[PDB]
Amino acid sequence: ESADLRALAKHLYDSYIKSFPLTKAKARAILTGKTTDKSPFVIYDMNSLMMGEDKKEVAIRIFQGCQFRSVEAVQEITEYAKSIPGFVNLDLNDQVTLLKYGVHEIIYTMLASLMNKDGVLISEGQGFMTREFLKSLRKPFGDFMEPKFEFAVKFNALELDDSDLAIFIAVIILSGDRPGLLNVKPIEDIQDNLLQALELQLKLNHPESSQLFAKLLQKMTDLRQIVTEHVQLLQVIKKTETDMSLHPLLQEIYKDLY
Amino acid sequence: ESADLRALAKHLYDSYIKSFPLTKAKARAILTGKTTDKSPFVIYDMNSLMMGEDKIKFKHITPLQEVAIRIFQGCQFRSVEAVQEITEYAKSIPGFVNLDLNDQVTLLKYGVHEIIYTMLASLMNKDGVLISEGQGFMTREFLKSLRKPFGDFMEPKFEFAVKFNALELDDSDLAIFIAVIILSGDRPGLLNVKPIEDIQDNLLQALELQLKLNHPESSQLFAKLLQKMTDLRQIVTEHVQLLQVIKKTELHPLLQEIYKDL
Ligand SMILES: O=S(=O)(Nc1ccc(Sc2nc3cc(Cl)ccc3s2)c(Cl)c1)c1ccc(C(F)(F)F)cc1Cl
Ligand SMILES: O=S(=O)(Nc1ccc(Sc2nc3cc(Cl)ccc3s2)c(Cl)c1)c1ccc(C(F)(F)F)cc1Cl
Ligand SMILES: O=S(=O)(Nc1ccc(Sc2nc3cc(Cl)ccc3s2)c(Cl)c1)c1ccc(C(F)(F)F)cc1Cl
Repeated sequence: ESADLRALAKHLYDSYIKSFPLTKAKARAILTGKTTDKSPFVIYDMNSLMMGEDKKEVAIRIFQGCQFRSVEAVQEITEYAKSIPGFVNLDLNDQVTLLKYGVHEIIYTMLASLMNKDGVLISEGQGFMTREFLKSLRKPFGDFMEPKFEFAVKFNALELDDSDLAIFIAVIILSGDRPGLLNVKPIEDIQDNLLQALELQLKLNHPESSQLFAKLLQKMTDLRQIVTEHVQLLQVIKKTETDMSLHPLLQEIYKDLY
Repeated sequence: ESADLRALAKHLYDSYIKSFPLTKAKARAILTGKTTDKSPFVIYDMNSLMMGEDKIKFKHITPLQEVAIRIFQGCQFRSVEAVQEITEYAKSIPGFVNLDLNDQVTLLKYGVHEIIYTMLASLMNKDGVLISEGQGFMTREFLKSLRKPFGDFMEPKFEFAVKFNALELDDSDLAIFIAVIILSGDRPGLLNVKPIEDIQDNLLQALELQLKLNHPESSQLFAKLLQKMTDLRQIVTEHVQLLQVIKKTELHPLLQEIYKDL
């Protein structure tokens, strides 16, 4: 059945490339040292932030940035989702349910690709905001990304590439344990096919990294935690920033995440 | 090597049997009614609680002196007994005692909760849980009928158990699974993660070979099981959220010293 699980991985890797413009391979090239052609502008203080304003207050504008991009992220993830075999064939309501709870877990997973212990790529790689600058922002804004860094650091630790992430992302989506799913069996039969394909994929692409499959699935707790904490932070600004205004798409996702 | 993995499983199984008298197989015999042994006193409401208190041994796990509070205390006591059993089982996991003394303390401090509810699932069915070595059976509704916040404590655990038992795992599977949980190299404060994750790998291969041979008809049981580790961490986190609600809205100092964790 290998031929089937390998062909499946092959298909997901393909859709993943067609759905996500900024892959890990590209982010790493910019973060390592291809440079010259891909060299990023860095923001580490209010000074450079201003000089880099060519690519409300500061914290609010940076936040406004994230939301717009997440919205964009949701769009891509939705597109990738309809490519996972069996997904569009499931009950419409559950498709929506899988997306509402899968989106943030996937966003921070892929966001790890653009991070390193020191910062994160922004504006499609055009820029790079240091971890410290972000942390100096007035709270609760300065407390938004730190947990993501902690996660990204431990997660990138696995040294996964895009083809692995392709399947892993698929697995996060087809989670039968989401709140409200009407039909759980059908969703789980798909995941069993994905988890299977992931394990094989991880054993073939990383023949030296022992129990990578088991180590990867264990990162789910970190994702869930980061997501919950995020949802909390959103509440604070929801009360302290009554003129914030959230995108409707994000408003629907945050509906019951608290 | 396959012979080593098969050996480690048997070893952990024998060790598990020694550390835990009330096995899952035996627990299921009592539940399904398929046993010649005395049926457990059922606690379905207050009246029966005060009733079967004698044979239920609720006087031995409770101070000299209301219900909700008293059942909660019973839980703590059984939990502490569990910790010791888990702690002795740890010693039997190859390499465990050879680790830094601090990491052992750490692995156990953060591991016991996950393992308690995992094992507790072996004494539960959709309607309730076996108690006191099987001499009792407290129903799910009675616990849920308890006043707030106490009635919110066990419900989450039932939802988990019902899904967990669907995996139809046996004591031989559970043994390796438990060990896997204890040897988690991602616990806060570990000083030397290398040897710890090295042991988990061994336990993970042993667990996977064990699942494949004992559950051939079950695809990805291994993966599915690993996912349950996520459900457990969730259950422990919520648990703490409820506990804090207690410490805030609540005694004997010396007694609290025994139950200063669980
Ligand atoms: O909780 S956040 O970490 N969310 C958040 C949301 C979207 C993006 S952008 C972003 N870019 C990509 C690119 C790819 Cl290829 C995949 C996923 C993403 S997510 C970023 Cl960098 C952060 C966050 C950090 C800092 C702030 C602020 F600076 F405003 F305080 C707000 C948020 Cl929401
Ligand atoms: O994709 S983003 O590059 N969008 C984004 C959105 C607004 C501003 S701030 C900004 N403020 C001004 C003010 C003037 Cl008068 C002119 C130009 C600009 S650009 C910045 Cl620096 C970035 C981005 C940056 C940083 C993060 C995060 F902080 F989360 F890491 C996320 C994103 Cl999406
Ligand atoms: O998080 S818990 O699910 N852990 C937990 C820990 C040990 C046992 S065993 C247990 N054995 C006995 C025996 C007697 Cl005679 C009386 C009460 C109990 S509770 C059980 Cl059933 C649950 C829990 C459930 C319910 C309550 C309370 F009823 F107080 F609300 C508290 C906890 Cl901690």
